[PDB]
Amino acid sequence: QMSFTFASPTQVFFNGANVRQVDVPTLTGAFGILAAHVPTLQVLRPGLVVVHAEDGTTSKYFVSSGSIAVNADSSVQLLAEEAVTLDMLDLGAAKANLEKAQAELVGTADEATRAEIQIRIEANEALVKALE
Amino acid sequence: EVKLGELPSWILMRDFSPSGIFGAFQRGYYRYYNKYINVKKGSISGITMVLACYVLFSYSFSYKHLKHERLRKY
Amino acid sequence: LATFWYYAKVELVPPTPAEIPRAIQSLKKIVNSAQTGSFKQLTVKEAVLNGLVATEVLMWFYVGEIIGKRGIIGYDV
Amino acid sequence: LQSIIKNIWIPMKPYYTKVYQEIWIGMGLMGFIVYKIRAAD
Amino acid sequence: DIDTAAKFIGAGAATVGVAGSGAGIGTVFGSLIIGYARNPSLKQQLFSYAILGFALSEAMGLFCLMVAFLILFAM
Amino acid sequence: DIDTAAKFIGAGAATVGVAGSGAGIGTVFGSLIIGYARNPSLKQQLFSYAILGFALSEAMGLFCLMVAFLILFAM
Amino acid sequence: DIDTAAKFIGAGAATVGVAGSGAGIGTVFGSLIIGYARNPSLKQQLFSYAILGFALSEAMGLFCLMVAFLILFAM
Amino acid sequence: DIDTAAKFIGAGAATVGVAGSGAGIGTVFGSLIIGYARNPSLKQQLFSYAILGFALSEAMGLFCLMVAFLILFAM
Amino acid sequence: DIDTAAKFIGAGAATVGVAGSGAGIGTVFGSLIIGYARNPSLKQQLFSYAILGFALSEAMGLFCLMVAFLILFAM
Amino acid sequence: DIDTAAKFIGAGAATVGVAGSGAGIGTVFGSLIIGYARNPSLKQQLFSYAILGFALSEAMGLFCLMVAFLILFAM
Amino acid sequence: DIDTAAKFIGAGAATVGVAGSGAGIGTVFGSLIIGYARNPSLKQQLFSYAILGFALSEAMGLFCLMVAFLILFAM
Amino acid sequence: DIDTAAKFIGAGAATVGVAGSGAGIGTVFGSLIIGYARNPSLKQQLFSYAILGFALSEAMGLFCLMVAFLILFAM
Amino acid sequence: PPLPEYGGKVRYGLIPEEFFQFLYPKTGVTGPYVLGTGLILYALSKEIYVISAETFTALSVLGVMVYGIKKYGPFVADFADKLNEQKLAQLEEAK
Amino acid sequence: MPQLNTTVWPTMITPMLLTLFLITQLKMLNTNYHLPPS
Amino acid sequence: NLFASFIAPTILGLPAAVLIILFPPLLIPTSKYLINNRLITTQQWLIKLTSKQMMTMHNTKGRTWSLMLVSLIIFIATTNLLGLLPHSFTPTTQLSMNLAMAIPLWAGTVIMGFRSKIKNALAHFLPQGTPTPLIPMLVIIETISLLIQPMALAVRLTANITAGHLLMHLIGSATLAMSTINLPSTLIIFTILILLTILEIAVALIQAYVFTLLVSLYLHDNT
Amino acid sequence: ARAERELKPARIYGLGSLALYEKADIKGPEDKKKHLLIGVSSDRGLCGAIHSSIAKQMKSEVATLTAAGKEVMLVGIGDKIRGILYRTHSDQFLVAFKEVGRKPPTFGDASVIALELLNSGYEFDEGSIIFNKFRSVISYKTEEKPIFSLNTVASADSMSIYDDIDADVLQNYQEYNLANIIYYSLKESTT
Amino acid sequence: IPFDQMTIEDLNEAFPETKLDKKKYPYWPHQPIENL
Amino acid sequence: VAYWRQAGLSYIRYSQICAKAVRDALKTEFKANAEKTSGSNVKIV
Amino acid sequence: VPPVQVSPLIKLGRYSALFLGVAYGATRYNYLKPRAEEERRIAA
Repeated sequence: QMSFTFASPTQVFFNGANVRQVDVPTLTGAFGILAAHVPTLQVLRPGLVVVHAEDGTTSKYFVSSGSIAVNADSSVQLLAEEAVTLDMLDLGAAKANLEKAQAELVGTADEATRAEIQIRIEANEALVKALE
Repeated sequence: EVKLGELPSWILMRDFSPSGIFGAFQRGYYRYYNKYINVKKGSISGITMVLACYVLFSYSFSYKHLKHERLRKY
Repeated sequence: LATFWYYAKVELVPPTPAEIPRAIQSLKKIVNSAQTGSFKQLTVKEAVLNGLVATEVLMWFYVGEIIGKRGIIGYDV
Repeated sequence: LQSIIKNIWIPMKPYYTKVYQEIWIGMGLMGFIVYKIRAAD
Repeated sequence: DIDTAAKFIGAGAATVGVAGSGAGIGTVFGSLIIGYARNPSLKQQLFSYAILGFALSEAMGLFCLMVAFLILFAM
Repeated sequence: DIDTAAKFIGAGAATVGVAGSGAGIGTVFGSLIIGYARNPSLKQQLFSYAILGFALSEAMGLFCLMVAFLILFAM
Repeated sequence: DIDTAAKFIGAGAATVGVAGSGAGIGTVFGSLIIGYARNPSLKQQLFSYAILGFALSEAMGLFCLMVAFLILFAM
Repeated sequence: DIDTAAKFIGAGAATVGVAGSGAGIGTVFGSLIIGYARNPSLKQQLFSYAILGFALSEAMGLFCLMVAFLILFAM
Repeated sequence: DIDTAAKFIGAGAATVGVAGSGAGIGTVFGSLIIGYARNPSLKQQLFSYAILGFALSEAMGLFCLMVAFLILFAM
Repeated sequence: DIDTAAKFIGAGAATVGVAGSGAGIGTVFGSLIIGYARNPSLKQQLFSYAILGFALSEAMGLFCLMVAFLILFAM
Repeated sequence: DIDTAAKFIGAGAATVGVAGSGAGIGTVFGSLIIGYARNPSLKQQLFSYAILGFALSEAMGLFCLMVAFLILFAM
Repeated sequence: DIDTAAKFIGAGAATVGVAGSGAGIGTVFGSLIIGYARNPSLKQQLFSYAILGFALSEAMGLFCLMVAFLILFAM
Repeated sequence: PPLPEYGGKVRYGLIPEEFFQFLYPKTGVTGPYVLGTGLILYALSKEIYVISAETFTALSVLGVMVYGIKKYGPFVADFADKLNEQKLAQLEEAK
Repeated sequence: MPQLNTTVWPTMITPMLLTLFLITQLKMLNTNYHLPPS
Repeated sequence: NLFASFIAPTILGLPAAVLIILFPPLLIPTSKYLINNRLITTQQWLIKLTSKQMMTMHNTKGRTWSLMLVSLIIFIATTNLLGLLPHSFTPTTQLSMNLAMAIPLWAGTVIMGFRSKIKNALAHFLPQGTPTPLIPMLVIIETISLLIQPMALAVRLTANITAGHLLMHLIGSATLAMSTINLPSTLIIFTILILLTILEIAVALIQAYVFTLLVSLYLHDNT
Repeated sequence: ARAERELKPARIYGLGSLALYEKADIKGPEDKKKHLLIGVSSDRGLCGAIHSSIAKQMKSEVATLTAAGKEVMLVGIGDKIRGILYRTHSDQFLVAFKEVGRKPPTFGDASVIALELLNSGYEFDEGSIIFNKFRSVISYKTEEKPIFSLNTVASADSMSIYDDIDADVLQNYQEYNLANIIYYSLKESTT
Repeated sequence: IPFDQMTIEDLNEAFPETKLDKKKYPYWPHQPIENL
Repeated sequence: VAYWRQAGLSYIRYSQICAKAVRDALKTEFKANAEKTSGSNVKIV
Repeated sequence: VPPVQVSPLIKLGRYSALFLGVAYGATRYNYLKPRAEEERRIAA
């Protein structure tokens, strides 16, 4: 019943597909969407996205940001700015960038650049935790 | 072993020492374990029998309290 | 279901009036062994076997007792 | 005194000497409490 | 006699303890209502959990009832 | 007599136990309100559940009432 | 006399049971607040349900009150 | 005398019933906080509703108080 | 004397009623915590309201305390 | 005797304290419903926590029961 | 004597009132858990409010305890 | 004697006060469920707060228990 | 040393086939069964096995155990076997 | 309450200490989990 | 009469409680083999799962208690399960054994937290962001909480197992008294008894796990 | 050429972005004054009737909006449209852009344009984007998509059925959809 | 030796990598819990 | 209201930072191509 | 499995002891009934 549409500016992972459950890391917490879910629209934060197909297999991607919209007709549109499959990433670079961002944080003093640093820190933390 | 012998001097022939009874109990434990538990494709009966003997041993010492709830009087 | 009776007709049957001689023969054999004291040759395996069939007939006496008092759990009175 | 201290005390040494030390102090406390209880009964 | 009297009193007292099971079932189903209104595709599994919760909550309440009878009839 | 007296006392005590049903219905309805405000298209299915919850919650409370009568009239 | 005495005691006891209706009101009129804050369009549709819930919740509480009078005046 | 004694006892018992109003006011003034934190532009209607809820919740509690006086002074 | 005795009993009973104010403050703040975690820029109204709720909730509880003294000292 | 009498009374009183465990299990198994309805892929980790909460909540209630027996049988 | 007797009774009664603080502290932390799960960045600010709420909630409960001692030792 | 009798009565009464800890622990372990279902990546920090809340909530309840013993054994 | 591939052939999970095959020559096939029923009748008749609440708790726990076995016996058995075969395959692949 | 019969308390304390701290821990120490091969 | 199942069992005058307490470990055989029978396979799998679930949260100092805690969670569990057998004596129903399991463990944990870590150990008596006018009370609170913890442990185990067993026994007695009266009512009460037995199996496992988890959380708090 | 290949996923993505405003049926407010007008073109000439069509549509819309008294501001994505419109429309102008057309447009460009449109201090109550919807190698059509502000989506009645919605989530979603629609226009105007 | 009659010690003899580091982790399970 | 919104950022900036952080954590086999397909060339005037 | 005919001595012992048990049960029933009712009456 659920028509799923997972997309990126350059790639279409799903299009009108019929899956059973999609977990998303909304900025207001994580939640899972199945058929007939209550209509909502949300914006994402860096995190995993697990798509469960009817056959019982799970496809795990990682999205940096974007939007999710589940509609009255059980039609889900998930548009991610940078959606990468998990195998395209590495743990060492994530940990190193996390350390660099933490160092810049303890070094920085201005509010806006501190917020930018903290955002990068959160992205890298979600990275290292999603990888392993 | 017993089930083969028919002599009462066998009773005195056994080792009725702490090490002797310890070894007899260990031998029985290993015989049971190797016939019923220590086999691949084993069953649950190898444990249910021990649990049954345990329930029996429990009812044993519980009889002294359970004989006061007798239905009849004779 | 029915195989129980299929076996009972063989082994759960009142003894026929023709086979009591063989029974008293087994009894006289056992009492002879008791007289001579030759039961010591009986290895304890068969001795336990005989004790178990003895407890069997004793259980038969007790089920007769409970059917004779018209009560299962002790004496109703 | 053989195969006892070979199978009972050899493996348990690193735990009985360094790990469970405060456990032994607590055991002393528990024994003292149980003795004080069984005393005033 | 004062014995039967206090038996009645303690029976009523132990009976008071069913308010907990009452309030418990309220939350178990109220939250079931909310959870179904959120993700209706999981109605069956939620209803399962619901029963489980209820089956425990009222259980505790029933316990009190036994004590009541344990005081009123067993004593 | 002390018997009728303690009957009255235990009756009031057992009657106390209806507070649980009161609170239970309150939460069940409160949560029905919330759930309908979230997914009004599920109003009917939710309302059904609501009744069910209520039908159990107050039920427990009613139980206490029986004990009250069980003490006040049946004894 | 001990009869009137225990009548007073049981009356107070049965009166205790109104706490359930009190807490019921809080949840209903609290969940009504939340539900209206979420979908103010259905303001009227919800307020209806609210009353219904209240009309039942306090009802149960009122029941206790009857028992109180049933003990204090009817007996 | 035992009459005044049980009057005091029943008065305290009936006074117990204010816990319901306490918890009730609590949920309402809490859910009001949440609802305002959600849709602050709706503070007017919510606060109104809040009072209404409170005005009923504590009301039930006050009822118990009357019974207390109804036992302590009117009797 | 039985009079002072039942005064003590009724005082303790009326004192029981503070549990409602306790649970009230709990939600009044619990929900304040949640509401601030949602919309922190509105801490002003979220807190003001909090106090208001508290100022009423515990108030009801305090009422019980008066009855306690009203029984223990005023009588 | 008055001793056994007050033993019965105190036993019922201590038994009252199970309402807390009742309401506790309801919240634990209800919030479990909600949390599963939100993130069903965490059903396992949530159910675990649920049990833990329950295993503590009812525990406290059981404590009261001991006191009951501690008054009714141990004394 | 009946005086010490009713002192014990009123002490237990006044002790009952700690259930409110129990439920109160519980909600203050349950809501702290939720609020932190929402906006973990404010963890420090949230914890502060939590303590404040707790510091008041249990406070009310403690009050009851004083009355208990005020009846058991001061009288 | 009436002294031991009222000791039993007050012990049961003080034991009643554990319902608050029961309901409290349930809230901390229910809101923990919800908060984990919302932001599972904080499982560790949330479970910490949970314990803290529990460690206080039941604490208050345990206080009542002391009074019980303080009446039953220390007196 | 390798392990034998089967156990001891217990009947009803309580009695091994050794007892039945040993009683078979003298009293046939229904001999052990009539021994069991005679013993149980004499036990619950001479008040050896008194009947109380423990009897019904025993019936309940025995029913729960038998249902649990008959339901989740194949699962745990083949799960242990799957663990062993997985370890064995992983080992042989490392050879 | 038999739990309060403080006469038979050491009979419960001693074998528990012998079982929980010596026997069971020795049976655990024999349960070893080797590292996986290459 | 009613508590005849919690009295220290004696057979022929000997304190048979010793054998009942020593028996549980006899159900956990061990083997030096690499591939062994089904029993040891499943039991090693269960011990692995339990160790992973319990010890993961701890640092390098806490994990040294692994052998302890796992052993604990095994012993209790087995005992509790063995308690559900008919006519059995459950040694966890005794306050003695639970106290002797709780006071040593919690006491050693607080002691190891006080020997080292003494500054933070005394600091844990106060949460981080506590305001000033409330500093004193929230110390007296935490002291009594820390002092009641071992009691709470032992009683939470005892009270639970004892009540479970007593209640199963009482419902069994009800079934007995309903045998000669309405048979459908007998079947209903028997079904209630079966559901209660399942609940009691669950509560046995859960109480074992909760005792273990609370001791482990104290250890983590002092390591 | 390659743009016809990179359009299919981009078309799917942009239409999936807009599918919400299509399903919930947001109608936009017809009573407000502040209007933003983005036109998409390139920096290169010799396109034919592309920049002319964009400029004609922008001029006609500016005329019909100012006739109703609505203060319009213009944004030109591409130097061609800014050059064509700067003389006759200079007062009505907020931001322009360059370096479009030489390289295929990417989401980074759309994000930059969205940034500079938000960091401009011009709270537009409504907006519209005008591009050249590509139909076939011979046929294109100057199309125009709407762009709603926060208050439009928030105050819409049909938006009540959507869940966990507050001003913050709607703000973030609005910004992301602005970027998405700019990207969609950029990928359509390069064909 | 086939792997069904092999002792953990014989396995450690055949693959010295499978041996547990009784020096870095002297206490059970002689290895970090995550790799368990 | 997240922290960066209090700081004055916008979800476009948040998304840019997050996408950049995910692109940097890419293995060098994909990093150059991914940075190419998502690089910005537009310039404000 | 083919049945086995039990030795005649065991069958004769079985049925004999069975009949003796019926007789003994009847005799002890009739013997205990009077004293049973007498003690039941004398208890009150």
